[PDB]
Amino acid sequence: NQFYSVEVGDSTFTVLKRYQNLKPIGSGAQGIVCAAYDAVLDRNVAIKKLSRPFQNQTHAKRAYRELVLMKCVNHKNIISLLNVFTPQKTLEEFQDVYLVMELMDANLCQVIQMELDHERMSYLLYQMLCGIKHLHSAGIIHRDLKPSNIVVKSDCTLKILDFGLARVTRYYRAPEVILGMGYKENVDIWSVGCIMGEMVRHKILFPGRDYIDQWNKVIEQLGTPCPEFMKKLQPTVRNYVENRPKYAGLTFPKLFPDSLFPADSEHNKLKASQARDLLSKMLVIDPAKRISVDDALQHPYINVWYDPAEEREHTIEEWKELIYKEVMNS
Ligand SMILES: Fc1cc(-c2cc[nH]/c(=N/c3ccc(-n4cnc(N5CCOCC5)n4)cc3)n2)cc(N2CCOCC2)c1
Repeated sequence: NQFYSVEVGDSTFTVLKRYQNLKPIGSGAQGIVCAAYDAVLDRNVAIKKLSRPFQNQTHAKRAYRELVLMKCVNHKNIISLLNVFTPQKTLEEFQDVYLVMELMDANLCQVIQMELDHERMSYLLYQMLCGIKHLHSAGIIHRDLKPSNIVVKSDCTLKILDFGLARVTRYYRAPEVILGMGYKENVDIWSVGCIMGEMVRHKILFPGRDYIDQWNKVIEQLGTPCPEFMKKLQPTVRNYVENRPKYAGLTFPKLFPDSLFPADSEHNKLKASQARDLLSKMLVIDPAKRISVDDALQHPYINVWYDPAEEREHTIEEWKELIYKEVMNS
């Protein structure tokens, strides 16, 4: 009797009666996420349904990670779980997991549409780098950060929704992932560069129409990479890059003109310089040349926010056991 059902999108959410007035908030790769109101806590929450997460390896490792690491990757800038629950009575009938989170006012897509403000942008970027620093400290390298999986409250507080990849749309993925040529921690830095440049441009930086067109749209802008970057590409992929035309790219001033930034001040003039110098350090193809999370936090555009104070594979059935026992703990 504790549960009721409601249509959400193309699906059915079955949730505890404390959650009321379910309104679609958006959708993603675990489908619809609903806003609701929590009567027992008297606030708004966001509810996401994992439909058969144990169904295959990739769904299962993702749900399982999300469920365990939410208990130890505590963060100021990482969203938190208020509640996890299934409407099913036993392991045998177990099907779906519902993840309940604090409700945030918008995603970054919505904030990118706004006019360029230097205090807002450096604040947001600071929080993002910090959230990511903490992801790394806990052994999590995300690899999939995009405006749609970062959310912000109305006072510009920011939280990363999820933990990303395991281990068409590649607009924000790093050159080292596209090419499947191995990665280190500064892979997340590239996604922060794409996001910051989009705040300046109000247009997707690398808006590819295919896996191939994505790579050109990146080389057309930043220029072709060096010989040392190349020699590290797995032999099939090495030929497609090396054998293309050489592209020269554009200077960061011509990638992000003066006309995109506020002005008629020396503050604004300094800030524009700082923004572009950070852009030029994040938006670098070769991961060996790309600024790290720590140096990005010390960057003069960002450091004004500093505050003295601060793998195994399993059976379907074993995954179901694992996930189910995690749901029965809190
Ligand atoms: F206006 C808004 C307020 C809030 C909001 C506020 C609080 N918590 C919250 N919880 C959320 C929201 C969304 C997601 N995911 C969305 N996509 C995925 N994927 C797809 C690919 O990668 C794997 C999982 N998770 C997860 C938790 N969402 C959320 C948005 N959208 C709604 C969802 O989409 C973009 C943000 C808009």
